[PDB]
Amino acid sequence: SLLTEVETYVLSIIPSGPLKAEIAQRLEDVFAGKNTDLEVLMEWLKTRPILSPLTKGILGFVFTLTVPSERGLQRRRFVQNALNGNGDPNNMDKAVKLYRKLKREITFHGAKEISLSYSAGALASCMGLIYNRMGAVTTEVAFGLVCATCEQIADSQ
Repeated sequence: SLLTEVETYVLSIIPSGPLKAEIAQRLEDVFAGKNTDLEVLMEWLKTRPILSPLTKGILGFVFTLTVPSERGLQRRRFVQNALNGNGDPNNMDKAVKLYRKLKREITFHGAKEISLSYSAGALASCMGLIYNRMGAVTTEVAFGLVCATCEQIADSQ
C-alpha cells in the first residue's frame, strides 16, 4: 500500500506527543478522500507550535500533492522557505541533478530508489524545486521523493 508508506515515513520524523496524534488523523483523512480544504489545512500547519519548519514544509508539500482542492491557490511562502532551506550552495547543486533524474521517472519506487542516494539536505532542496513546479514530475515520483527525504531525516537522528 503506497499511501500507508507515505504516512509511516512522514509520521516517523514527528516527535511524540498530542500534536503528532492530530497530524496522524489529518493525514489519515486526506489519504481517505475525506474531502479537505487545502487553505484551512495549511493555515493550521503554518500555526502549529513545536513543529520544525522543515516538517511543516514536508507536510505542506504532501497536502499540496494530494487533496489538490487548490482552485488557483498560490504557493505558500512558508513551505518554499522551509524547503529551499533558504540558502546553502552545493546541496542545491545536487538538488538540480536529482530533479533531472526524477523528471525521467514515473513510478513511486523508481523515484524513491534513486532519491535515496542523496542526503536529507539535498532531498529537501529537491522537494523545494518540485514545489515551485508541482507538475514537473508525476504524483507518484513526488511521493517517492517525500519518503526518501523522510527516511534520510529520521536516520539523521
